[PDB]
Amino acid sequence: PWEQTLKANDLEVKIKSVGNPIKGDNTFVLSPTLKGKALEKAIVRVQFMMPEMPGMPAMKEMAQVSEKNGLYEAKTNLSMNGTWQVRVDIKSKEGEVYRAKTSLDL
Amino acid sequence: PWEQTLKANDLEVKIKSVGNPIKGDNTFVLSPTLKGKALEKAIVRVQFMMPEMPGMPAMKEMAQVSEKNGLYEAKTNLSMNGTWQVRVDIKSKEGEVYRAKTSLDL
Ligand SMILES: [Ag+]
Ligand SMILES: [Ag+]
Ligand SMILES: [Ag+]
Ligand SMILES: [Ag+]
Repeated sequence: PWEQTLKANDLEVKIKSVGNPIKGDNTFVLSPTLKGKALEKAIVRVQFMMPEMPGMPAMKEMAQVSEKNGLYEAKTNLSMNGTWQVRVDIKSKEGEVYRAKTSLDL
Repeated sequence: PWEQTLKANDLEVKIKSVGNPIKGDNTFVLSPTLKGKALEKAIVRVQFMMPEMPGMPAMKEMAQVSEKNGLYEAKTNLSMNGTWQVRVDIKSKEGEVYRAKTSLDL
């Protein structure tokens, strides 16, 4: 499974796919920590997008995110194969705002 | 099968894959035309590239191109799934220079 550890300001975000990422339905699990302490009850948003490029207009998919057993589960539908940019936006319970970026090849 | 029609000044460039494009060996047929007239004896170059990504170093592949009476066969090996930038460069026998860009999501 696809897995990466991202840095978002002072925050560490581990992201892992449930299975191999493919065109269609996808599930990802996110584990955000701040100085080693897991971020609980946070607002987590995950956006997948392919930027505007020669021959292809920009497209964006917003994941449905839910918190389960201390982890954040992001479900989305990726309508086509190709390279997808991943943007993670987190707002902690205290109001702190963090952002991390990466990309994956489908 | 992948199929696209691009516009380069007065020239139209049709590109079509032989079969469904998949990771590995791929063949494309290019048909450049000027007002319906096939462009024969032209110098045709086709480049496939993936830019630098997290977890992936940049790669560029130049196709091997051959001509058959105005149709140009471009053979290449695309080693990974993901978005490939496609750049077509044509120099006609009469001296015109054209460039068209597109992308292929594998
Ligand atoms: Ag797309
Ligand atoms: Ag694209
Ligand atoms: Ag690549
Ligand atoms: Ag890549």
